[PDB]
Amino acid sequence: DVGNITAKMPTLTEIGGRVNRVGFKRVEIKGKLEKYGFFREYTQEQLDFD
Amino acid sequence: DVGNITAKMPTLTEIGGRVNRVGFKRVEIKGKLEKYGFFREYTQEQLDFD
Repeated sequence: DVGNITAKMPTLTEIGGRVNRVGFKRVEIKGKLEKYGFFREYTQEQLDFD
Repeated sequence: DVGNITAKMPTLTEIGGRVNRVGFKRVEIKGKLEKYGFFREYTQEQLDFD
C-alpha cells in the first residue's frame, strides 16, 4: 500500500539521533528417520512336493 | 504287540518340533576272591619204627 509505505519511511532530520533501529531473526528446520521391514516364512515340504 | 508298537512309532509331521526323545543306561557287575589251605603234622619215630 502506498499510504503505509509513505507513512513509515525512515526520514532523517538535521540533528539525527536514535531515530531508526531495526532487527533480524533466524528460524530452524528439522528432519527425521524411520525404519521399515517385512519377512516371509515357509517349510521344506511345501517346496519339494509342489 | 502290533497295536502297542504302532501306537508308539516315531511319526513326524512337516513342521518338525520337539518330539521323539530317547535315553540310555548301563549296569555294573562284580566278582570275588578268597584263600584256602590245610596242613598235616607228624613225629620222627613214626617213620623209623613203622
